[PDB]
Amino acid sequence: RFLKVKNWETDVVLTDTLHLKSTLETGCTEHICMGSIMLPTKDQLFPLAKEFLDQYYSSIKRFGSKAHMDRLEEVNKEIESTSTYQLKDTELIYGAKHAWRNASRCVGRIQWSKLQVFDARDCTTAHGMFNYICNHVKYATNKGNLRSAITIFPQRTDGKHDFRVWNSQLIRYAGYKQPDGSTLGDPANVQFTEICIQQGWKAPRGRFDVLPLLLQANGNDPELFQIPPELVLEVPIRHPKFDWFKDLGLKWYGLPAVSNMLLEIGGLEFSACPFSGWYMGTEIGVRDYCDNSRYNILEEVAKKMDLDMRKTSSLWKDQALVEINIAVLYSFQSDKVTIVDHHSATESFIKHMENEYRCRGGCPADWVWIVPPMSGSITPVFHQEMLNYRLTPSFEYQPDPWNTHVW
Amino acid sequence: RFLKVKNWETDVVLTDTLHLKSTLETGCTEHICMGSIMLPVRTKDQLFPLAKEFLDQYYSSIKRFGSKAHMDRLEEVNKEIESTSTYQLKDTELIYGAKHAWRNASRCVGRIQWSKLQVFDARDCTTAHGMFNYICNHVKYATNKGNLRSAITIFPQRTDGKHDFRVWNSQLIRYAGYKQPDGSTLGDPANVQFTEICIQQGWKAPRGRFDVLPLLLQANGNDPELFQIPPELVLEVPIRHPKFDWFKDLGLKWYGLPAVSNMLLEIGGLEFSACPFSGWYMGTEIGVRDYCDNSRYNILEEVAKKMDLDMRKTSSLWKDQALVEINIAVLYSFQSDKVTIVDHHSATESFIKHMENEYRCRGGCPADWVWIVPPMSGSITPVFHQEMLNYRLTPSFEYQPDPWNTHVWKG
Ligand code: HEM
Ligand code: HEM
Ligand SMILES: Clc1cccc(CCCNCCc2ccnc(-n3ccnc3)n2)c1
Ligand SMILES: Clc1cccc(CCCNCCc2ccnc(-n3ccnc3)n2)c1
Ligand SMILES: C[C@H](O)[C@H](O)[C@H]1CNc2nc(N)[nH]c(=O)c2N1
Ligand SMILES: C[C@H](O)[C@H](O)[C@H]1CNc2nc(N)[nH]c(=O)c2N1
Ligand SMILES: [Zn+2]
Repeated sequence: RFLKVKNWETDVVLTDTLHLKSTLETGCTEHICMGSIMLPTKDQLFPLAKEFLDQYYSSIKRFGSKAHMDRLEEVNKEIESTSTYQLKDTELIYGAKHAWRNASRCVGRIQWSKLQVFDARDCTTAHGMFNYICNHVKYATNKGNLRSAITIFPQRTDGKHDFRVWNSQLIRYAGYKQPDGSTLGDPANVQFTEICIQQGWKAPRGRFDVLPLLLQANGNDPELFQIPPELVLEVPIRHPKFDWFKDLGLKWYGLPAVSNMLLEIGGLEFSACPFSGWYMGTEIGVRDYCDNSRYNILEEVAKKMDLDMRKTSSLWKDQALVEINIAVLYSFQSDKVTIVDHHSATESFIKHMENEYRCRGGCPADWVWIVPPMSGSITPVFHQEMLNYRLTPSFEYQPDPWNTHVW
Repeated sequence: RFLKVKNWETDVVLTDTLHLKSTLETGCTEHICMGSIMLPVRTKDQLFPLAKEFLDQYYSSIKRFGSKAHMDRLEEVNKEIESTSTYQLKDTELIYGAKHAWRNASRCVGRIQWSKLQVFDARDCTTAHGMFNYICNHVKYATNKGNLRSAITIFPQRTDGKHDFRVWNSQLIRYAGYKQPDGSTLGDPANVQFTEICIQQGWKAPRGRFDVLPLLLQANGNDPELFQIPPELVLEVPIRHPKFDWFKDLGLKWYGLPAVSNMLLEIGGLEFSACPFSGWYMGTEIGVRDYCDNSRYNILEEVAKKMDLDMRKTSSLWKDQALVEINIAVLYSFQSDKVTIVDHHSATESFIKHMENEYRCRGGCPADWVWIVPPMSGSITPVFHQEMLNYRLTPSFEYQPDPWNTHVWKG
């Protein structure tokens, strides 16, 4: 019940007590582990609020104080009256920072307390949502010197008036299925690229077409909006060794911004809460570029490197993979856009783990996601045992809006 | 209940029913997942149900469930248990048992091969010298001049736990490790403690970088004894790189036979604490873990130096770059010398097919994603994209404490 996690490269043992505050369920049982599975009322509300406010007030060293008790009563009064309640700006910022802190799949959490929270709860329309998003995009990009940020639209009321950003990321490339049977652009977005067109988008059918924003306010039908190109910073991908690499016509966007997730704070649900940080190199080079169901460019690059692709045992796929990722990091660094390599990031995460064990008694972490999709065992986190569990406040997944939207 | 796993690269969805037959525990709960934790004497009371459950499986597999042969055997085992407090497995049951424990090894990527396992019955063994003889025959059969064959040798089961057979080596063939006075390590750092024991037990160490450890064998609860595996039985491969001619000059070699000797085989409640088994290597075992782990030979630096890599910033990915070449050299060398080896693409791809087959014919395939995914180039192998369920079936291979911590020394 007081658990220990061992790093097998350094012999460091940390003790975990934080897990004994976990409330939500993992998907696992004593008989079966689901660690690699991607997704395993008024009375409901107040204990949730209470748990949150207790944490908040303990974090500011006024646990059980006047203000604490006062606030507890105040919220309690509001819930009974209004069937919900509103967070104070202080609570909102704290909630959001702690949702990031608790996100067991994010490797970048050492930065957690340096989050810029944009309070967009006064927003009422999609145009409004568009304005708030552009401001977020411009602020976070910061001419290439990325700053972490989140923008928080109004909380769910009766699930009929939900704010949603339909895009999965604020900035993604389009996906077109060809008569050819092949697929142009990003295949992860083929369906989303479709719905953009069904609602009205004038697709230019290219390889790297920046998708439009598709914003839903107050439960209404969603609306399309083109992000000003001058706000979308992009990096052309070249290789500091292969002059031919540029001829591949590869580029990527600099701002990684998750927009499809649900932020839960003290029982309240924020269904539109786009957040952004900066890329770990492998996210683009390994996953976006090399996944079979994505841009899948390994064959092209290997062909261009003139490798023996006759045999898996030549490790040509591995060879190309490295070069590509060298290029990605190179291109971002040369255009002065923030990016972190998988070595630096994981190293920082181990440090963050030590801090969290020390100042908080633990750090929930999902090894399957923290370990980079290349060179796993030459990063420190490979040899680091982790305990995975769900704390609140949290970022949760939520259904794609098209499957739910009452048109 | 039915459970679904999804491959996100192919959208193939599989349904697991097999997990219902799982009794042992995972270490996880509804509130915590211990999926990355490496490591989260038995009365007649608990033994016969275990025996029944095993024999029931056995008889089902041979399509004789409920037969007279089946019922008579259950009867025989029950009577033998209460009379003698234990029981003996038939040769057929032992073979079936050993294969199925490999089959259920959720951390093993090579299980497509599970049904082709040479089982050597060493239950008539009584002494360490007898253990050495058996182990030699294993090494020679499995090696087969480089055309490797999977094999397991099974020494007598545990009785009261005071008479255990144990192989003290973690692997039948491994290299010595020596801590120097200056704090550096010569040879394999993972074998420092074990090398020290051997030296203490009387081993005369050449003190080199690749000294094949002697065998330290414990029979019937007695103190362990040292034996040197005949060198001519130890197949080794010099590591060279197909383009880099300076690579040979690193002075690297490895052995061809990968053989786990410190695990415990459970079959029908019986405990076989000495059960060394061998397969063949997936390249990354040597190339990535053996050579490049910081706590192992750790050759990434010297290799990268000689590659003239920009080692000044980690964002040059010099480490990743060296890692690949080293793994290229390992596979190259083994194939050149015609010793069996498999690359991680080939091996993971076969495992996906094996897994799909197991769901269709068996209703499941327990699998530990944290272990199954190779330690380099994870997402360009198909297992990375494969959802897996992990649970514990018997028969099984289990960890057991190192015998130097538990042994009661005679003297
Ligand atoms: C600032 C530098 C950051 C870095 C280097 C970073 C890194 C990562 C990486 C590599 C992933 C894996 C994504 C994938 O493979 O799909 C991830 C996921 C995640 N990150 Fe971050 N992140 C950063 C900032 C943030 C911020 C600002 C937030 C929220 C405030 C956040 C919350 C999350 C969450 C909730 C996930 C899980 C996403 C999912 O489950 O699909 N991260 N992060
Ligand atoms: C024939 C080719 C085989 C291949 C390519 C293979 C592959 C692997 C690999 C890569 C591992 C991970 C080892 C590590 O990273 O520490 C492993 C683990 C394991 N294998 Fe195999 N294996 C083979 C044969 C066998 C055989 C014959 C058996 C048993 C009869 C077996 C049983 C196991 C077990 C029990 C583990 C877990 C080891 C542990 O937890 O330390 N494998 N296998
Ligand atoms: Cl459950 C499940 C099943 C299929 C696909 C999936 C997508 C996971 C994508 N995760 C978001 C990736 C992403 C993209 C841009 N930026 C970030 N990002 C930014 C800061 N932190 C993370 N993260 C989930
Ligand atoms: Cl639980 C835990 C914690 C720290 C170290 C540890 C040792 C893992 C060793 N795994 C076996 C490695 C190995 C070596 C040679 N051969 C094989 N092998 C042969 C057939 N299948 C696997 N496997 C366990
Ligand atoms: C099946 C498996 O759970 C799936 O492929 C996971 C593996 N680990 C991951 N890790 C990260 N960081 N991102 C991912 O999308 C995934 N996908
Ligand atoms: C802490 C972590 O679980 C540990 O380092 C695991 C990770 N995955 C592994 N996978 C394999 N094949 N072998 C290992 O030793 C490990 N080590
Ligand atoms: Zn689990």
